[PDB]
Amino acid sequence: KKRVVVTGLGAITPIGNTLQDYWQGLMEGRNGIGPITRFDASDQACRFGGEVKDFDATQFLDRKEAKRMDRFCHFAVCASQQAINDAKLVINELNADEIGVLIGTGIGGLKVLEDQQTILLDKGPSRCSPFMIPMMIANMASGLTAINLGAKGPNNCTVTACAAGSNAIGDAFRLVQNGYAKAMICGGTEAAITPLSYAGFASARALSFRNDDPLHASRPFDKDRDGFVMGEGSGILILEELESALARGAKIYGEMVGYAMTCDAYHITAPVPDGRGATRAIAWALKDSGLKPEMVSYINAHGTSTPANDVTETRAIKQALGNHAYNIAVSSTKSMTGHLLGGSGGIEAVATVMAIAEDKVPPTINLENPDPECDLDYVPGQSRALIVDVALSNSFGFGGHNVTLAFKKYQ
Amino acid sequence: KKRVVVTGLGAITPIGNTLQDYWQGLMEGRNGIGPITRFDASDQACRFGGEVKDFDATQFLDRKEAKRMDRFCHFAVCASQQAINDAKLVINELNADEIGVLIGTGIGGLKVLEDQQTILLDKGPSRCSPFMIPMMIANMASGLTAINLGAKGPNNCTVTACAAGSNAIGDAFRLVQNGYAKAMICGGTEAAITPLSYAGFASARALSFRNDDPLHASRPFDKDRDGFVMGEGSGILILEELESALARGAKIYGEMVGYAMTCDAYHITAPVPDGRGATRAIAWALKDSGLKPEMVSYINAHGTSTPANDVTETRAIKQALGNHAYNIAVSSTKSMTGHLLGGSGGIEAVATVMAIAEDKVPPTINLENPDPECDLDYVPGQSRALIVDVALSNSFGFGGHNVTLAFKKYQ
Repeated sequence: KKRVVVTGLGAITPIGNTLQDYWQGLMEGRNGIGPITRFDASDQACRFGGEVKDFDATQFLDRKEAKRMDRFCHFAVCASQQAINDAKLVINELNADEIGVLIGTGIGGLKVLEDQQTILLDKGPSRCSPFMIPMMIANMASGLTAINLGAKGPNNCTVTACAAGSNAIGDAFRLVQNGYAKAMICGGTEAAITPLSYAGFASARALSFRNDDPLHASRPFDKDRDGFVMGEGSGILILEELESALARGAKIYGEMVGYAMTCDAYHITAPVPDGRGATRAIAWALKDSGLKPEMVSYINAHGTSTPANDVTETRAIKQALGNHAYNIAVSSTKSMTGHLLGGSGGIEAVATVMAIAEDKVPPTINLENPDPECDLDYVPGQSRALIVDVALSNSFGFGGHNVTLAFKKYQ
Repeated sequence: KKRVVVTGLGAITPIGNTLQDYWQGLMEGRNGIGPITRFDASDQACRFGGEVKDFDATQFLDRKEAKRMDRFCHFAVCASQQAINDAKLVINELNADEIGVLIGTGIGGLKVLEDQQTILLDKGPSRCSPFMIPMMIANMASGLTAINLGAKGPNNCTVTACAAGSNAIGDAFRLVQNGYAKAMICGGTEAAITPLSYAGFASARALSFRNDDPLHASRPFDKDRDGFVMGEGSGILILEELESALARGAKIYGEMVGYAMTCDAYHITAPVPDGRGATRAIAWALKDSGLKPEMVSYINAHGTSTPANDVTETRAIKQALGNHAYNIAVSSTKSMTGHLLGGSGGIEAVATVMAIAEDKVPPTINLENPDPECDLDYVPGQSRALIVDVALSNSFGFGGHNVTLAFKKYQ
């Protein structure tokens, strides 16, 4: 198996529109949650979320191209450009065939779907946009990114809800490990802060309804948590075969070493009580990496701030790491960014890789009183200096997908 | 690398609701195209398609469960049950963790999206169904199938438009090859015959507009083709590690041996003129299989019946196989079933595997006068007896995804 290193990172999030701003935000416990402005949410059960602010796609994309793509693609393409520039990776006719793209999303172009359905009902099917399909479908993020960057290698798209970005990075990792690509632009993206998305997640009673105090709604592991807080954005990584990376003197953040996927085959949205699947995902990600649980330094938890997830995940971490679970640092950055759904795995992988390189872990803000069963060190309040030798990123998404990614310092 | 054999097949299509009926239909050149009945298409530019007929999900699924899932999931779960029964694969607590699910789709639960958006606009967001999200998202096919069958292994979902089902099978193939699963229930599904889907594809001028003669609208490689004809359904394969399959005396249709993915990085919906990406996908699928082009016996073409695809694909086959391209059989089963989008790769993989085991290839019906550039043997009119030692299945989907799967007789 080829070794795979992370050579570039890009991010557009509710707390920063660049890698630097995003990381600084995480280090300062920046809060990206606030009242919804992208649409009139006055008639919604949840009226706040984590929106990307001060972002203009036309600053980075050709005007006509930007006009012909949805926001979820704006994020993916722009975050990918960031990653490529960060990596200083030059893509030309000579290496284009060995560089692919794998960007996942959970819902894709919902905005287009809503706008077009509204048109269909009001003006008739003949008035619908001829660009509806190529702007709406989930794989457009990967497709448009490849066209923008000139990547002609494997181009795929994983749609596994909250785990979309993690599965994308994991699958890209395999492509490089198995020699099907020398480099992969991968991660996740989501721009689902829309009336229908909010209506659906609110109806399912999945979203926090703390409209009176949006700044403290997202509180992973806290006893008073009442649902996740949606966010939007994209996180992208450049995974590269070690020899190729070294040959060009690539910047190296760390090495990706493990990936595991399991399924509870229990319930479509509710996690299994004993957290068996999540436990196995963590245990197998470690086995895939040839690492013992005691080697883990930090875990960027899924920690969505829902009653069921946070305690089940804590149980899984404790079952997978044993007593060592109490000797590591765990934190949910969703406390600051909100749950980016398909994009969560992307920006969280970015945060995890940065932690490995910076020896600093982001906090779980808003955590005041954790449930008795959420008794680990969740790095509450402020970021903390810590030697991060091995770090995991968890994604336990709706649909029953349990995914864990493992990274470690490059040596 | 572990060897992977196909031990089970399932299919729900416009020409048959079971593996047996689907194959018999293909062998008889059965036409599954007709006027739309699932909705009033009187105001649509295209008013026909390939619908699944006489299918009642409640005949195979628990009533409450069936009610809580969209048609694209009905197809996936039921076709998967078919495949498992065909394979005689018993899934229990002892092997559940080594059996996963990977079912792709191109659009997922569009029907739910349309019904709910209509409700939102007419009654307000508070009236939207609490089950909107878990019935609409693409990964629900894989998730619900895992729950129904008890599969606790890797559960993923590839959404790459026309290539969704092929990428799903290809990715599942890698999981078994690399030891991450002993068996995988994989394929594709689609149930996008809806007002909005038709409005979008018609607006893009992608669909055939031969409303006066629907039975002969889908005519791959024919000089008078004018767009694809949408179909719905699902095709599922059971991929299994060879030793495990032999140990239980599994039925073996053939061996999966190759998978390749490339990207034109050219246009989001239009194929590159020289068909370079498609050529490389075919060439690399063969290299992945350790097979020379001269070994190919049959190719189940993507052949969507669009002006651009059919000629570009023919060019790609000729560029990849050389003179041998004129000595093989090529056929597009979409001529009979229509283009199932995300489900196309699934039912076409089913047809390809059956061809290997039956030594018979399905025809490209409706083909009367092929363009001068579409000069291969497309098995027009009727099925034909032919020794099928090696067979490929092509999927060149919107988004720039070029995928080729390779199968061969098990020896």
